[PDB]
Order: sequence, then structure tokens, then C-alpha cells
Amino acid sequence: EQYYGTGRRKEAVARVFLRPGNGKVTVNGQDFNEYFQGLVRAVAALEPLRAVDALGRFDAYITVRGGGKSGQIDAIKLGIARALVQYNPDYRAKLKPLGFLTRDARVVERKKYGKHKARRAPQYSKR
Amino acid sequence: ARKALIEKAKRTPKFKVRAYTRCVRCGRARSVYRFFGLCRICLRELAHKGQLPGVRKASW
Amino acid sequence: GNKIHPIGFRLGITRDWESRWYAGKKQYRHLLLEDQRIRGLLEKELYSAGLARVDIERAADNVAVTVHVAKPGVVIGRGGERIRVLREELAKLTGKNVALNVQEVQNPNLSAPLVAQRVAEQIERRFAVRRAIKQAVQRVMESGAKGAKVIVSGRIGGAEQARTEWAAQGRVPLHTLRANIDYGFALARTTYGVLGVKAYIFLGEV
Amino acid sequence: WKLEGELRAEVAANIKRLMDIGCYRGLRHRRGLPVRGQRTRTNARTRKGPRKTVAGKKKAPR
Amino acid sequence: KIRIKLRGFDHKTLDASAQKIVEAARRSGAQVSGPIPLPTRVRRFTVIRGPFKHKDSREHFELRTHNRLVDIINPNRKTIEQLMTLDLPTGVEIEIKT
Amino acid sequence: GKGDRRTRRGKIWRGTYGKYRPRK
Amino acid sequence: ARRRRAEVRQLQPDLVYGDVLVTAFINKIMRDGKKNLAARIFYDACKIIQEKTGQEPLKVFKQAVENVKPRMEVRSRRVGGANYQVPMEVSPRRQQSLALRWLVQAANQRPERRAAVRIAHELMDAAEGKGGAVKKKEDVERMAEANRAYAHYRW
Amino acid sequence: SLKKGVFVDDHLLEKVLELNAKGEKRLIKTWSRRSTIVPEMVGHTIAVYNGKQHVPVYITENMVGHKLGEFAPTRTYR
RNA sequence: UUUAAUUCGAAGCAACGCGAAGAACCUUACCAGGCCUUGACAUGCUAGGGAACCCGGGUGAAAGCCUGGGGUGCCCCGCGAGGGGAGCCCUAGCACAGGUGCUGCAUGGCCGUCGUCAGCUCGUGCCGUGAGGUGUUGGGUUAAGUCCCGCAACGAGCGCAACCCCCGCCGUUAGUUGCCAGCGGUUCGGCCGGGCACUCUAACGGGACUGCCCGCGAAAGCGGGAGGAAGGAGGGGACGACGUCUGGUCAGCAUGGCCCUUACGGCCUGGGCGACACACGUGCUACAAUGCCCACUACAAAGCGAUGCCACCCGGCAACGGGGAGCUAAUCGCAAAAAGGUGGGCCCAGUUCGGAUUGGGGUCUGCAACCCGACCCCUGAAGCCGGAAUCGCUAGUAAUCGCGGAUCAGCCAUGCCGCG
Ligand SMILES: [Mg+2]
Ligand SMILES: [Mg+2]
Ligand SMILES: [Mg+2]
Ligand SMILES: [Mg+2]
Ligand SMILES: [Mg+2]
Ligand SMILES: [Mg+2]
Ligand SMILES: [Mg+2]
Ligand SMILES: [Mg+2]
Ligand SMILES: [Mg+2]
Ligand SMILES: [Mg+2]
Ligand SMILES: [Mg+2]
Ligand SMILES: [Mg+2]
Repeated sequence: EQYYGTGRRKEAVARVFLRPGNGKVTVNGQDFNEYFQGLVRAVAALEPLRAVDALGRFDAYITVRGGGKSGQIDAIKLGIARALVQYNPDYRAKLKPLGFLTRDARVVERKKYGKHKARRAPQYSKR
Repeated sequence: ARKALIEKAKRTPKFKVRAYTRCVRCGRARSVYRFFGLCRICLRELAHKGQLPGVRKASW
Repeated sequence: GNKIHPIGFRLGITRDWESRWYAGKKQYRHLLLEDQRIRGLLEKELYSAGLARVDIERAADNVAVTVHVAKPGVVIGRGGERIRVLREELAKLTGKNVALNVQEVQNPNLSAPLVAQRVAEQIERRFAVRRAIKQAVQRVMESGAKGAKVIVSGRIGGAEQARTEWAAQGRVPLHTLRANIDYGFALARTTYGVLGVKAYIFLGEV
Repeated sequence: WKLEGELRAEVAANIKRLMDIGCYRGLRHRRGLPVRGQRTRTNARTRKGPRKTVAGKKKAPR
Repeated sequence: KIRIKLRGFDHKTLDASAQKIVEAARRSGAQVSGPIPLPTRVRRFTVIRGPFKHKDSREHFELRTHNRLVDIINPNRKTIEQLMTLDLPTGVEIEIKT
Repeated sequence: GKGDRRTRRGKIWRGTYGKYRPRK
Repeated sequence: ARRRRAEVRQLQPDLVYGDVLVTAFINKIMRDGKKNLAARIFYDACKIIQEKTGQEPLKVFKQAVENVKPRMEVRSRRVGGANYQVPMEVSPRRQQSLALRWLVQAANQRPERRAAVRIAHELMDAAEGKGGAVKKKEDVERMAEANRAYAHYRW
Repeated sequence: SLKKGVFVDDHLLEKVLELNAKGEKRLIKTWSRRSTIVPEMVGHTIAVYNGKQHVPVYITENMVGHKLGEFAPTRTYR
């Protein structure tokens, strides 16, 4: 019935549940394109469904928390791949050639004293 | 003006405003953290000895 | 300007607090202040006793002070009259009731604070520094240290030009965080001002 | 409400009125500088024109 | 039904108390909601290393107040008996609600 | 912009509320 | 830098046409990480290529890029007193990068007021062998050649 | 600007107001720059300290909302 | 430069949003003026009084000077007269205190800096009359004196790295204040039953090692590949060798020496550190259409708070004010995140760009906002992208967008340290 992947990216966490069906997709109880409305990049979320043909063959109940939409989009891209590799282990030999099962460790780097913001150094003068 | 200024800081006077933080070992009047009652020098000096309970070099 | 406090650098790991109580924002201020008037008083009165630490625990708002001395004889008294007044002194200056326990520092030659104090005391009494230093380090190592360092600051022998005579034996891996390097620091007050003394004793790993 | 000219009028009057027995604020206006407590050591270029570069200074020779 | 809240700076000796105040409470025959780790509040102190002049270079300290929650969900007199008498606190603060 | 108090952004910026950034 | 050749960043393909070359260009349109605006600007602009021709924007896009790539550039090299602008080849990679940047840089010199129109027309003009991007590129081969005399320092 | 009270100091207010039990001289040294000028105190020459000296300010109805300091520059030539 | 004073220090990098993580009074070290002297503070000795404490009266700007009252618990001779008495407090005398007065080449401590650069040494041997050399010159390799090979050296130490924290994958423990997948119910917001699965929280663990495969190489290593959340130091911290700089700090503290003693000490009121013809550093806001305004609608993290965060009403255009829950806070609050998205307005204009300056009328803190506070509400400067020059950054970096904190009554924070 219900397949699961946890998706995380950059302080975003995506609880992702996959069922079979017509093709519908909900994020925090909203339609996917109402939630991610106007964000050119949103579609990237489902890119792991297209990688196994199986787009419309699934319905997905997604909850998402923390971060911003684009992290959430990425987190969802990971949940969705984790979820479906869950219910068919072979969806992995063709899903790992793309990055879909990687987490993406890239995170805001820490502000450091003496710098203005991690690397950006104060302007230096001499004269 | 120092010994008598660490003293006049303890007496509490006309107008509540005139009172000020003032470090508890150093008489220092600047950079005293109200949690510890200590100057930022004082706090470092003690912190390193393990005499501020709980207090540790932070790193993240 | 460098080398951080080998104690401060350890704390969670390898080496423990000298005061372990809890207090919230409203309280810490006042208990810390006490701690300090406590340590301060014991720091001068128990000089002759060679005190290394003054650990301070605190529970049901009641205060136990362990004084880790080399010479409990001196803190105690004949049949304990001195420690009497000491328990009463603390009580005078704290509005409270304070346990004051002694604890013999088993080997004083592995107590960095003491080694340091001893060299400082030696200097205060016009002893040759280089030799005093070198000997302190022999004592430490003889007492089974894996390594030891001692450093006298400047105005050695009374000079105009301040200096810094160091001297060391064994390992003193200051960057190594599992090490357990006791560290200690006493003054020499002299006719010619202050010299500071640092001792590092390295005792073992893990 | 009033309003162009019969407003200009009012403003000037206020300021000239501020010369009175001469408040600090009333100097300042006379003097060209800013009124409202501002730093004159570095800015105030709105209340003075652009920069009158009356200069001359370096260090000690021998 | 009894909430006992444990604060501490040392997380090793907080946990050691939580476990103790549970070990003994189950031994009074009370059911206990295992010691729950509540989030840590952290207090940074960021301080100039030098006494005088050196506004860049500086050292971060933190004072991590740990928190543990413990519910004993149906409590005996025998249960109140062990707690309001049989103690082990050094640098830990417990406080009791209902 | 951020220097105009009499707007949304110059209010946010200054850290305040009024006729041009009402408290919710 | 000094140790090694440095890895060239593989851009993620485009979400519409699936072209890595489109996200490059988008990344040049992008200002202050406002990538939505950027891609939103590039796609409007692709629709302007519809309204003003029954051609696919991708085809015409790819054609502008091909006409703004330079063949050779003067690259500054130093003798030790006076300096010579020396002519030499352009890398494949550098070409692409130059092409897209000029395109954008050129597009924003333009006098129309919306960006999407600016980018569309400048794309149209460049695929028709003559925008302001193409002058830049021309200027650059007319800077080589104007200096073909010094092509014997080819570094 | 205050708005409950007019924050004038009483040592000033009294030396002033007893003085209008039939009007007298004006050797009225004060230090309270702080103090607002009050209605009808027009006529009193007040000697307001400016850090150095007391500078006699002749008072008048056009200047009531103003503190006394306002008419005694603390700093000399600009 | 000026001033009565504009206290003091920092001076290429490594002084100049630096000490200062909060200058109206306080701070405060300076100026003026008014006041105090065994002193605001300490240790102790002599003495008549007083001996705790607490209240008003004059004179003052306040300090202060002068004043007049309420009124002795305590050790103890005692059943009391009366009388010893120790704390404690004022008067005078004696020792002494006080000094942010000088010296950072008299110092300690701490810091900067070369530089996280890859170095700096030692023990014994051997070479050299010797200073010294070898080791640590060479070849390869590495982020690295990292490793390999070689070699009159064989080892070792301080450094590198590792051991420590954060971030990334997973597991075990735990299930409230946190979560809500499947139920059941429902005043919709997990609100109630249930449940801890997932998310979290936070404590302990696992996991990466060039381990495996291919190629090159004598080796160390390198190129590539596979698996894996993650490789080739996974990304960030903490961490700074022997030493350098007669570096910085006597104004945090300590300290030798020098100096002040009805004053160079101490208290106050006011002024000043905020001055402005200039010059420089670091920043902020901009010059706009990839923009600006207004409405509506989202998606964070890390912090902070019970004389404090303040929900929610109401009044007020509004700052704020009246009410007034909740919250010892994974509970309640600060909290709106902004940029984004959706509507609409602007139409290239010194403008619906930009918000300086100035006038008024308000609010709040505080004894008090004149010098000198912030905030709210009704003039609209320069500026059309900046000369010579010059800075930052190699990836979740720069760029841009907001959020929080320390100090703090308030705030001149556009700074700082953090968070996304
Ligand atoms: Mg950022
Ligand atoms: Mg600098
Ligand atoms: Mg204050
Ligand atoms: Mg700075
Ligand atoms: Mg505007
Ligand atoms: Mg000085
Ligand atoms: Mg020096
Ligand atoms: Mg100097
Ligand atoms: Mg010097
Ligand atoms: Mg200043
Ligand atoms: Mg103009
Ligand atoms: Mg224009």
C-alpha cells in the first residue's frame, strides 16, 4: 500500500509516502503546483519518477518542513527516490546513475569571526 | 579614579539609571556580561581554569 | 600571543571542571561570586599547605569544598584547631554552612600547580633559575611523568632585560587532546617585580 | 490647509522666529550647519555645499 | 502524573540521574515514561581573546543547559517515599510538577 | 528603498511599525 | 590555480528543453541568486521568439551562441618594459562562456524596457549574424588581426 | 519631548515664583539647563550655567516651550 | 583644526564600526565651578562621648555644612540600685589608605603578527682544528619534515596528522511540551481517543580504509571505475612549533621602580568626549524596470524572555496607551521572516527612482532627552554607476534576502557575534 522515503536537503526535511494511482501529488495538504506555485524549478521534484517511466503510475502524499521551497523541492527529490527504491530494489541500478539517492551535504557554511560572513573578508586598506 | 569607583558602583543612589554593571574581580566597567557578573577578560581567564561551571570552548 | 590554556582546551575531554554546580540565569551570578571569594580566601591562607586545587560542588544549596593540598598537616592543625577556624572563616564570609574537606595530593611532583609554586618559591628566595627549573623537571620525570616542561618568564637574576628560561623533558604534546597535561601557574613577586612560572606535566594518554 | 507659498511663508517665519534670543537651534541655522544633533566632523554636506578643500598638513621633517 | 524535570550542564551526569530516578520508581512499582531528552538551550559567549586591542581574533564559549524529562505515570506512597528522601545530586537540579 | 521610513521596506529595515507597516 | 587544472562545473540540465547550455545562459542572466526571475526571464523571451517567428527558441538560441563565439582573441602578454596584446586561439569552453556573457551584457545595453524582450531581440539579432554581441565578437577578432604581427608569441 | 509634566526643576520654579509675590531683582544663578521656560517668567534675567560660567539670558513670551540651555551655547566659535 | 575641555590608548600590512558586547546624568579617566578630608575603600592602635538603627529641620544646583528628634536587642553584678559589656556608628589623634599620575625598553599575564606557513630541534654515532655539518643535501609523492625510495647514520622530540565539537547516511535507547502513518471520533489545524511508526529532540553507537576493481609506478602515490548518504584530508570548527617583531597592553588585572598627600586623592551639579574649513579608513542607502509601490499569499534556522517575553481586546492614521490571558517556557511570547509567489499600480522621468535636509505635531525610556535619545505622523537635497587607483570571494563560496543575540533603562547598531 504505502511506501516511504525520508528526504532531506539543506535544513529541509521531506516525509514522503508513495501509493499507486492516477498521478496526484500533495504537499502539506496542498496541490503540488499550488504549494510550489510559480517556481520554475519545482518539476525537478518528480524527476526520479520520470527516470523509471513510472510518473503517472503513482500518487504521492508529501509532508515537508523547514528550509525554503527549493530545499524542500530537493528534499522531495530524495524522498521520492528513496521511497520508490524501497518498493523495487532494482529501481537503483538505473536511479543511482543520476544523483537521486545522494543526500546533498551542501549546507550554509558558518559565519566566522573576523570575516563578514564565512569567507567574505573585511575590506583591507593599508594606506 | 578606580578603587573609589568600584566602591561608588556598589552603593545604589538617586535615580535608578545611575547604577551600572562593573566587573566583580576586575573593576572593569565595560564588557561585563550580566550572567556571570564578569568582564570579558575575567570571564576568559576563569573559563579556561574550569572555574565557570558548565562553560566550555565552543566549536561548530 | 598563542598557545591556549591546556586546561581550557581539555575540559569536556581529558580534564574536569574545578567547580561543578548548576545554576540558572538568576543564580549563577551569586554562586560564582561566592566560589570566588571562597577560592580567594583559601588561596592565601592555605599557601603554606601547597594547595593545587580547590574543587567546589554544590547541591541542596549547600557547599562542599575539597582542598587538594600536599600538606594536610598544615591545614588541619594539632588535633584540628586550624581547620576549625578555616571552617568558621568560610562560614563568616559566606552567609552559609560550608564543608571543607582536605585531600592529600598523592604525588606533589605530578601536580603542575605545586611544581610551579615550588619553583616560584625558589626564585622568590634568590635561587638560580636555570638550575631550579632543570631540577623541577628532573623531579617530575623521576616521579614517572611521560613528559614535563617548565618555564620561568623574565627578569631572571634581576636583569633589566626580561627573558624567559624554559626547559623540558619527555613528550608534551599540547595539540594532543587525549593527553592529560596538568598545567600550573604561580607568580614570583620579587624586589625586581614579577616572574611567572608555568609547569606542564604530561601523565598519560586516553 | 495651506499650502504652496502661504506654506513657504510659514516655514521661513518659524526659522527666523528661531533666531529669537537665539537658541542653539537658532545659531546653526545662522551658521549653515545641521540642526538635529548631527555629526559635523565628517558629513553635513547637505547643509554645507560640496567640499571647500581648505587644506595643508603632512608630518614632521627632521 | 508526576513530572520530574532535570536540568544540568553535564549531560553524562544528567543522564546518570535520570536513569537513577527511574531504576528507583519502577522499583516502587510505578510505571515510568522513560527519560525523554528535551532540547538543549545553549548560551554563547563570544569574547575578544586579547585584553586590549584585537577586535578580530576572539574566542567562543558556550554554556549548554541540558534538560531531561521524566514522568512516573501512576505513583505510590512508596514511590513518593524513595524520591522525597533518597538523593544523588551534585551539579544537577530537579524540580517537581504535577 | 530601505532608507524611506514611509514605506514597507524602510520599516522592516529600521525594525518598526506604523501606518506604513502595521503590526499584523 | 597552481596545483591542478580545476574541475569545470557540470551544470544541471534545463527543466524545459533539457539543455545544459540553457542553464548556463540563465545563470548569466541571474543576479543576486534570483534564479527564478532569471529562468522566468529566459522563458518569456523564448515565447517572444515564437510570437515573432515560427522557429523554436532553442534552435535560434543555439544559433546566436554559435555566431557570438570568437575564433581568436588578443590575450595580454608582457615583455618587461612595454606590453603587447598578443593574438591566439580560443578554447571551446572559453568560447561558450564568452558568447553567453556578451549575449547577456549586449542584451542589457539595449533600449527596450523589459528584460525578456531585450534578451529575445538580442538573441534574434545575433542568430541573424548581427547584434551588439556580434560586434563585441567582431571587435575581438579585429583586435587580433589588427595585431596578427605579434602572433609569434602564441602562449 | 516629555508630555505628562513639563519637567522644570523646583529650586528654579520656587526662586522664580516667590519672586512674583510683588516682583524683585534677578541675581538668579541656576544650573538647570534641563528646565523648560514657563509662562509669565518673561522679565526674569536668568543666569544659566554653560559648563564654564553663568550666562544671563533675558526671557520673553516668544521663547516658552524651550529649555533654558537652548540659549546658552556650551561650545565656543565653530 | 578648534575648544575651558573636546580625557586616554591603538599607527603600514598586523592602528583607524579597533579597547568601547551600548558616552544625555552614571559611565568618565577630561573642563568649569561648589564641596570632603583618616578619607568612597582596607588593616590596627589611643581616647571623653556615641555606642546598632531610623526620622524629619534649615541652607544649598547637588554634594555638603549646620540641625532636632524617635532610642540600646547584647555579654553581664542582679530579685534591683547601679554597673561591667562585645558588635556596631559618629569626634579628634595616630599608623595608613587613595592615585585611569609616569615608565609596555624594568615586568607578569593575556593578545596581534610572520603563519596553519612546514617548519624548529635533540640523543648517540660519524665528518670537521673549529664555528658547525650529517640526520633534515638527492629522486619521487603529499595539504604537510605526509609517505616512499635512497644515503654515515640509527632513533627521538616540538610541530603536521590523529584523538575533541558541528554538518552529512543509518542503527539502538527514549515518546512530552515534540511528530501524526494507519484507525475511531471532531467545535479542522493533532482538537480527543489512540500510537511512536515517520519528522524531530539528544545521548550512545555504526559508517570511509585508496578497503575493493582497472590501468601507470621499484614504492609511496596517482588516473579512472564500482559500490556507498558520503570518498581519496567528505564540508566546516576548535587547535598556532623553536622563534620574530625592543609588536600591543602599567587604562581590565597584576607588578618593579618613579612621582602626588586640605591633592595628581574623594563627592557633586553642569559642560565635554557628539566641536568642523578640511583629509583618510570601514560601512550603510542609493542612482532604479532583473526595478519601485500597494494588496494578498507562502517556505526558515539559531537565539532570547516570569519586574521579563507579551497573546488577545479596545482607542488612536500611527509610535504608543489603556485593559489583559499564557509562559519558572520543545507548552506561552518576542514571530511579521524577507527575498519568493499571485493581483494590481508606475511607464524611463531626477521619476511612484533616492530619502539627505528642514518645518511642525505626537509617542516612549528616564530624575532629566538644550547641548545630545530612539520611534511615529503630515519638505523631497546629492546621486543617471563613480579618476588615478584599490578590496573581497574558488561553492552552498561570492552575490542577495531577511532573523536572533551579547551590551542594554533608552539608544545614536548602518557595528559586532551568530542563524538560516
Ligand atoms: Mg548567508
Ligand atoms: Mg586593520
Ligand atoms: Mg546605564
Ligand atoms: Mg572589524
Ligand atoms: Mg520612495
Ligand atoms: Mg597612558
Ligand atoms: Mg613589549
Ligand atoms: Mg605605545
Ligand atoms: Mg615599544
Ligand atoms: Mg568617542
Ligand atoms: Mg543633479
Ligand atoms: Mg534614469
